[PDB]
Amino acid sequence: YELTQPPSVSVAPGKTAIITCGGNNIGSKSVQWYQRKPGQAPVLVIYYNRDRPSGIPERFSGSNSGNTATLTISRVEAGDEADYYCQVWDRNIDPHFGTGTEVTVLGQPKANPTVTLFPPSSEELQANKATLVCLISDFYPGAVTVAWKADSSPVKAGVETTTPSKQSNNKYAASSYLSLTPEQWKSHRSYSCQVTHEGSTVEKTVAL
Amino acid sequence: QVQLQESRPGLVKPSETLSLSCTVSGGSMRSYYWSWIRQSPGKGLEWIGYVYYSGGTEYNPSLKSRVIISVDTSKNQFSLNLSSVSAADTAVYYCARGVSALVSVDYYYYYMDVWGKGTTVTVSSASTKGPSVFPLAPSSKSTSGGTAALGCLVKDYFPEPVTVSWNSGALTSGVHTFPAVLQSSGLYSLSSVVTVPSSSLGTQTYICNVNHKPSNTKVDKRVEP
Repeated sequence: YELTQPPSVSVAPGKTAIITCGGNNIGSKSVQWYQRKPGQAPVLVIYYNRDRPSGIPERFSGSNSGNTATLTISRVEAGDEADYYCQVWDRNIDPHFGTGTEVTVLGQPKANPTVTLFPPSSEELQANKATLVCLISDFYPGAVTVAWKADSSPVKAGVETTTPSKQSNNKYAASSYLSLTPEQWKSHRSYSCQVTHEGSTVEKTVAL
Repeated sequence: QVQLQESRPGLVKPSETLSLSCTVSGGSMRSYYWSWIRQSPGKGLEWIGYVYYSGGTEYNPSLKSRVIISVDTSKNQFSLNLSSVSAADTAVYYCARGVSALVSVDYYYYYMDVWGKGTTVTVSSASTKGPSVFPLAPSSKSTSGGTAALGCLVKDYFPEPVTVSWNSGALTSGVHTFPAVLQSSGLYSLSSVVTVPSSSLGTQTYICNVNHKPSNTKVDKRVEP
């Protein structure tokens, strides 16, 4: 037995998000729905097709009939963005999960990144190592590219940059690190971390 | 209220057996179907199996040949052993409480209401390595209009995860812990930063509390201007 779900569902705020779960004769099996936000454990939002555990808002409603069960989210808000998994589990079938539907809410306002740049600590330098740390937070359109410079020249080799990761507020965060020797660090006049977001760039500089 | 706590995260070597436990606190193990579920990106949620209070088990057919679940009611614990692991078994493993609900003499249903927090398991032939923690001192003067950004760099550890708190959990406002970067050495580094009022640098001590459970190491680093 196998349950199918659409990969994603896009909805504007205040409107109604409809998530579907396909399975042969699913209408005669008890469907549960689980919500999972990034970095968090799953939360039961619907059991026995339509029942809500204590504290789940009535905006979340469940239906089940025929070959399709549905999770309806009325008056959607940014806090509802998550991965939603359907499940069947009852007397007549062992637990099966759907593939998961990610809900994204449209029209969120773009946000330019905040950039914080740290030089190597004195502790790290006396351990004969050096790391520049470029922390990027609170950008929304979703992605960034990071470039590094020593004085005015592009530095690659030593650069590692994370994928963007969803924050609490549905904005995104990322990090970029430049590894170098203590001699590289003290030989130049400055280093810069340059973060490009939607054709515009924020540059921070540090010096020894 | 019932709480479930998985055993410590860390690595399992390829071809060895992954062994996890879950401790149930705040409640009894009777009546319930104690379940293991795992998650990894693209993999969604996968049910592994469950053990009823008294010892009976039920397993995912695709894993039944490699999986044993058992229960120790004397310690309010149940366990998972997954043998002959490979990279395909890298995942976050959850314990959960399965509940049965009777509808009629010939129909009942189940749901998983209480979940553990998840434990991150990495299948890897590499070695566990505890972190080196360095302070990220706030600049001598603010460049943000009156706030100071300070942090801790947690360098060169393996495997995931690391957790960071500040002032033993008393400081939560303005804390941002960034997901780790994987360096070309194959080790992870991450940073946690807190933004505080500039004046508090004279009146408040700032200490980041770094926990790397895989290496049984905790570091409390004072961050001074």
